[PDB]
Amino acid sequence: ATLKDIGVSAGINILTAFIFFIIFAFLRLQPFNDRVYFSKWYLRGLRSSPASGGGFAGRFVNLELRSYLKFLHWMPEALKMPERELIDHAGLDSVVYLRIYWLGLKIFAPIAMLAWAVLVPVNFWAHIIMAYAFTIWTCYMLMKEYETVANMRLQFLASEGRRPDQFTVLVRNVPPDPDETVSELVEHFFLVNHPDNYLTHQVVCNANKLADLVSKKTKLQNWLDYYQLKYTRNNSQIRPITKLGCLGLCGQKVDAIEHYIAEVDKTSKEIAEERENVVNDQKSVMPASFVSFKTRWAAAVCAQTTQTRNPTEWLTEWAAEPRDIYWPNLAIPYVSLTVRRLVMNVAFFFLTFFFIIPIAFVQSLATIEGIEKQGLLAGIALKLFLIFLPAILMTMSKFEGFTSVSFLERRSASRYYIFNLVNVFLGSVIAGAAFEQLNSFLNQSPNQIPKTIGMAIPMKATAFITYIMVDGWAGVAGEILMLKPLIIYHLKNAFLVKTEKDREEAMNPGSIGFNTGEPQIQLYFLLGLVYAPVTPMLLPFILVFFALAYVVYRHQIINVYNQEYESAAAFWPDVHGRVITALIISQLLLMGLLGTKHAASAAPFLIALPVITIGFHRFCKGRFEPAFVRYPLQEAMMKDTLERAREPNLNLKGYLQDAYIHPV
Amino acid sequence: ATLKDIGVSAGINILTAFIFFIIFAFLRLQPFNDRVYFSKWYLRGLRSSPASGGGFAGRFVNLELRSYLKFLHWMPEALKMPERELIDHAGLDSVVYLRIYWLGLKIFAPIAMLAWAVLVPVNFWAHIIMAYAFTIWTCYMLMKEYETVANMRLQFLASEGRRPDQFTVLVRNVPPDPDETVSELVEHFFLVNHPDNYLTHQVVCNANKLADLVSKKTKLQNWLDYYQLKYTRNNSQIRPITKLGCLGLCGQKVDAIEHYIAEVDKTSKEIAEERENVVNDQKSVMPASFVSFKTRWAAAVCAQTTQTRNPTEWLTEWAAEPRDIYWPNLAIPYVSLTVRRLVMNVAFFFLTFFFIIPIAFVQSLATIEGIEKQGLLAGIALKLFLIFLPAILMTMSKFEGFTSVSFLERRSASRYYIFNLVNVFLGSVIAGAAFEQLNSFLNQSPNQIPKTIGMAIPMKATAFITYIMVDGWAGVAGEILMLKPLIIYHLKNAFLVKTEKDREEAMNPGSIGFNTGEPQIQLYFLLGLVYAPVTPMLLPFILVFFALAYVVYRHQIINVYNQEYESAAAFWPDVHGRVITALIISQLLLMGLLGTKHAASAAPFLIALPVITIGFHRFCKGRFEPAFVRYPLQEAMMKDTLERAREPNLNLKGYLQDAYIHPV
Repeated sequence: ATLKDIGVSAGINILTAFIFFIIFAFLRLQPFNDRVYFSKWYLRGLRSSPASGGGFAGRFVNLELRSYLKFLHWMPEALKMPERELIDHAGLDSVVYLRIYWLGLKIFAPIAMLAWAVLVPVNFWAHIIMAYAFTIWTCYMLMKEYETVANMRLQFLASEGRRPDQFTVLVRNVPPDPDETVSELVEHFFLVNHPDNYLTHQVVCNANKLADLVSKKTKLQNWLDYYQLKYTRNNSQIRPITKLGCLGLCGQKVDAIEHYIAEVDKTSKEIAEERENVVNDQKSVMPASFVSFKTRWAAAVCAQTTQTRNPTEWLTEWAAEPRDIYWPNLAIPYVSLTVRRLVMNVAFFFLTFFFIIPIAFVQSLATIEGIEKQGLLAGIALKLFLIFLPAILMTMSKFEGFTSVSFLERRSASRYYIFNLVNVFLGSVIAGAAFEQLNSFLNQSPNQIPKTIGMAIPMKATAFITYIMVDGWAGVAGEILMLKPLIIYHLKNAFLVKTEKDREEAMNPGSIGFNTGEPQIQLYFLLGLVYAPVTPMLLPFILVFFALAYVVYRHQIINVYNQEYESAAAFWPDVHGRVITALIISQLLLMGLLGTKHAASAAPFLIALPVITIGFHRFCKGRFEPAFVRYPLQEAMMKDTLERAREPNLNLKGYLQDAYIHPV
Repeated sequence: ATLKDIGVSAGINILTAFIFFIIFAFLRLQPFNDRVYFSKWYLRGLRSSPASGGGFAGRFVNLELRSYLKFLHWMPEALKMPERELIDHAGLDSVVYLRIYWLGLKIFAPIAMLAWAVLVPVNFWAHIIMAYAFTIWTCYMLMKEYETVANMRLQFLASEGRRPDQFTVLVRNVPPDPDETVSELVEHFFLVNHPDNYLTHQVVCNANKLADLVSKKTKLQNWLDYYQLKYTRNNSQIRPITKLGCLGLCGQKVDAIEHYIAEVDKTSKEIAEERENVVNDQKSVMPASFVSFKTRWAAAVCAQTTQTRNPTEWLTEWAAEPRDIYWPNLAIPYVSLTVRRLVMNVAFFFLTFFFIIPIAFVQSLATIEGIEKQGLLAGIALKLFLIFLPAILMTMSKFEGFTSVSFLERRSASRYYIFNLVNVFLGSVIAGAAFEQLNSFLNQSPNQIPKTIGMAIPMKATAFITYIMVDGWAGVAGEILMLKPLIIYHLKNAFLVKTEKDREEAMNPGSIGFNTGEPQIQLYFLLGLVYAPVTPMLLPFILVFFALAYVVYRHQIINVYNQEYESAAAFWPDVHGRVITALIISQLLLMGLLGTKHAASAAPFLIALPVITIGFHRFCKGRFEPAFVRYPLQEAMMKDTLERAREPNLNLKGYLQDAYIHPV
C-alpha cells in the first residue's frame, strides 16, 4: 500500500508491457505472422501476400534489430495517419472509439494538474471547489466531443456511398390478417400510407434452422478435413463424443473421415428439406419486413413517424446495414422481447454476483505475487474472466433480441458498465468477500443500511492502482501482441486449410470490440472521476492507460482490426451518458464524503452539482443526441437530390430488393 | 379529532352544501340569472333569451317550490345526457375531465371496501397485502381509462371537421439569414424539404404592442361608458389615480367622460402608428411561422420528424387551434424560454413557501370555527387563496412561454400538483408552522435529516378529513352557485352595457378550468392513495367529493361552462402520470411505515411495488401515450382520403392561409 510497493508493482507491469512489446516486435517481423498482424491491409487490398509479397525473411535470422525502435517504432507510426484518412481506412466507428481515449486524456490531464496543485500540496472546502471544477471541465469536454462526433457523423452520413439501409426501414409487429399474407399486408400498408415514395419490401423469414444447417454442413465438411487430407485413404478417425463435441479419440464414433462424410451428406439432405419448408410455406414469414423507399427522405419520414394508432404495431425503425443485421433475432416475436429483457435483467443480477468474487480473488492473487516478487500469470487469469464476461453479456443481449450487431455490442457494453459499477461500489467488497460480507449483506442486524454500506463503500484507491497497472497497462500491451488470432490461424493454415489459393483466410481479427474495450475505458473514467476530488493518486495511472491504449488501439485499428459494421458513431450517446453517470456517482460520493467531514455548510453546493450535471446532460441530449438517432430530413433530401443529379438514371429497386434477404 | 367532532363538522359542511344548492335553485329559477346559469345553451343557439324567451316569471313570485326536488332535480338531469351527446355538446376535453371524477370513484370505491374489510375489522403484513391490491387496482383502472380516452381521442380526431391545425405546424427557431426574410426562409425550406405537400405559411409577427393598444382602446371606450351614458352632458367624472387605476373619484384626472375621450382617441392614434410599424417593418417578424400543408399526412410527417442537423432549429410541432394559440408568447425567443422556465422554477419554490403558511392558517381557522359551533367564512377564505394560486401559477406559465392556452393550463396544473404535494408532505407542517419548524428546517441540529423529516412527514388524517369536507364538498357546491359570473354580468348589463341588441354578453362563464379543477382531483387522489393502506377513514369523504364533483361539473359542463379550446383529451397523459406519482408516493411512505413497524421481512415486497408501478407506467407511456402526442400517419391518410372523396374540389389554401394571422 506504500508508494514503495506501488512503484515496485508499477515497475513489474511496465516491464511486462515492454516484454509484450518486445515479443510483438519479433513476431511482427516474422513474415509468416504478418497475415495476422497487418490484416486490415490485406482486407483493403493494399498489401499482397503476408510479407508484402510473401515468403521472405525478417524472421529469426535477424531476430529483432538490437535497439529501442525495434519495439517502439510502431508507436509514432500509429500516430501518423491523419484522422480523416483513418475514417476512410477503417471507419468512423473506430475513429470515434479512439476519440474516447483522447477524451480521457483531455479530461483527466487538466484535472490531474488541478488535483496535484490543491490536494497533495495544500491538504474540506477545497474538495467541493475541486469537484466543481472537475465536473465543469468534464462536462465542457463532453459537450465539445459530442459536437465534434455529431458533426463527423453527419459529414460521414452525407459522404457515405449508397448503402441499402439509407432507403430502408424495419417494420416490426405487422398485425396478422386472416386473408392477407405479411407480404401483402406490408405492401398495401405502405402503398396507401406512404404512396409517393414506397419502392419495394422484403419480408423477414425464419430461416434460422436453415442457417444453422448450412453452418453445420460447413463445420462438418471442415471438421476432420484436416484428417481427411492428412494422408487420405483411412486416417485418424477421431471420436468427439456427442455431448460437447471437441474431444477426439474418446467416444466410439469412427465411421468415415471429414467428420463422417455420411453425416455431412445427411446435413445436406436436411438442408434441402428445410429449404423447401422455409421458402414456400408462409409460416416461416415473420410479422416483420424491410420496407425500402425511393428516397432516403421517405425512409427518414417512415422511421421517425408513427404509422398506426397502436404504437406497438407497424413499428418502423431505420434498418441496419444488411451486414449489421443479426438475422437470428429477427425471428423472435415482439411480445417475447419484453419478457426476454426482464429475464436477462434478473439473470444479470445473478451474473454480477458471479464474477465479482473471482475478480476479487484474482486481484488478491496479483497483490500477493507482486509482494513476493507471476504478474504475467495474474494478468492472464484476470484477462481470462474478462474474456468470458463479454461473451456471457453478448449472449444475454442476443437472448434479449436485438436485431443488429451494433446494438448487441452496445447493450453488452451497457451491461458491462453496470457490472463494473457494482464491482467497484455496492457489491465490491460486500459481494466480493468470500462468505462473510456476502451473507452478512443479506443477513445481518435489523436495518443497518448506511452502516454496512455507507462505511467506505467505494473500495480503496491502492487496490485500484494495481488494477490500472495490470489491466490497463499490461492488458493493452497484450492486445498489441495479438496472441489468440495468431495461434488460431497457425492451427488452421497448417491444419484444416485445403484452400485452392486464398479461401482459407482466418487472418480476420474481428473488430475493436465495443462490448469489451469501451467498458474498460468507462471503468477508468469512473475510477478517475470518483477518486479525483478525494485522492489524486489514481489519475497518473489512469492517464498512462489512456495514452497507451490510444496508441495500441490506433495501431490495431490501422493495421489489424477490421470493422464488421458501420454505425457512424451511433454509440456516442451511450459513451457520453456513461461518463455523465460517473460524474453523478462522483458527486454523490462527495456529498457523502463532505457529509461526514463537515457541517452541511458545503451541502447546498454539493447538491447543486448533480442537478447542474443532469441539466447539462439534458441539454446535450436535446442538442447533439438527435443527430445519432434520427436522420434530419434536410440532410436526407440533400443527399437524394445530389445523387439524383450525379446519376439521373438509377434503378434503386434492383439495389434495394434483394439487399435484405437472409444470407442463406 | 374524535368521530363526534368529525361528524359535527361533516354535518355543518353537508348543510352548507345543501344551503348552496337551495340558493342555486332559487337563483336558477330567476329569469334574469338564466343568462349566467344556462350559458352553454345560448352559446349553442339552443336557448333564446335568458328565460327561454326572456322576461318571464319564476322569480321571487313563487320562490322555490317547497319540496326536495326544488334544489335536487338538477342532479339526475345532469346525469341524463349521454356521454357521446356531451362530446358533441361540450367537447371531448370536458367529457374526459369528467371521466377523472369517475376514475376516482372506480378506484377508491373498491379499495375503500377492501380497506374497510381488512383495516378496521382485523387490525403489519396486511398493510403490504392491501398496498399491493390497491396499486394493482389503481393501475388496472388507469390502464383501462388510458385505453378508453385514447380511443375516444382517436375517434374524435377522425370525426373532427376540417380545422386549420390539422394541416399546420408551428416551425420555431427559424435561423436568421442576412439575405432572406423569415418568410422567404420558411417558404424555401419547406419547398425543398417538404416539396410534395407544402401549401402555404404564416410568419409570426410581434403584434403584441398592437394587441395591447387595441385592447386598451376597448377598455378605455367602455371604462366610463357607463358614466358617459348615465345622463350624457357632464356626468360623474371619476378619477382612477394612475398607479392601479380602479379607484374612482380619488385622483385629479377629470377631463371628459368615456375615460377621457381624448385619451381614447390618443390610443386610436397610437394604434394606427403601431399598425404601420408592425405590418410593414420586417423587424416585427419573429423567427417562427405556421407552415400549412396540403394534407394532414404531410403535417403529421413534419411535426414528428427532425428537419435539420441542429435539433434546436426549425423546430416543427403540431400547431394549436388558432383559438388555442396564446399569441403573446409566440413573440418570445427560444433561448429565452429555457431561462424563463428556470427563473419560474425557482420562483415557484418561493411560491410554495408563500402559500403553505396561509393555507395552514385557514385550515386552523376552520377547525376552530367548527369546534366552537363561520364555516361558510372558512370556505370563502380558503377558496380565496385557492383562486389566487391558480392565477399566479398561470402567469408563471405565461412567463415560461407556452404558446397555447391548453399547454398553459396543463403546466399550471402540474405546478399546482407540486404545490399540493409539498403542502401535504415535505413542507406541510415544516413550512406550515409559523416560525418554529420553518426556520428549524433551515437551522437546527447538524444533519438531523430523517429525524426532523421522517417523523410523521405526511401530516395527519383528521386534518385532511376536514379539508375534503370543506374544499371538496362545500367547495364544489359553491361552484354550482356560480356567484362570481352572476355578479359580473349583473354589474355589466345594468352598468357598462350600451349594446344595440346582444353584443354586451358577459354571460360567458369560461371553462372547467383544468388548471384548477384537475389539481383538486389529484390532491384527493393523493390523499386517498397514500392513506389507503394506513387509515381507511379518508376514503369515504374522498368518495363523496368525487361523486358530488362529478354531478356538479357535469351540470356545469352541460349548462354553463363553454370550452375555449379543444385539445381532444391531450392532457390525459398528465393526469395519468400524476396518479402514478400518487401511487409511488404511497408505496414509498408504506416502505417507511413498514420499515418502522417491522423487520425488513416485508421490505422485499415493499420495494417491488414501486418498480412494478414504474414498469406499468412505462408500458402505458409506450402503448397509449403516443396517441396523445403524435397523429398516426394511417389516421391522417384515412381522413385525407375520405375528405378528398367527399369534397373532391377543396381550396385548402384559402382556408389555411389567413387562419394563423394574429387576431389584430
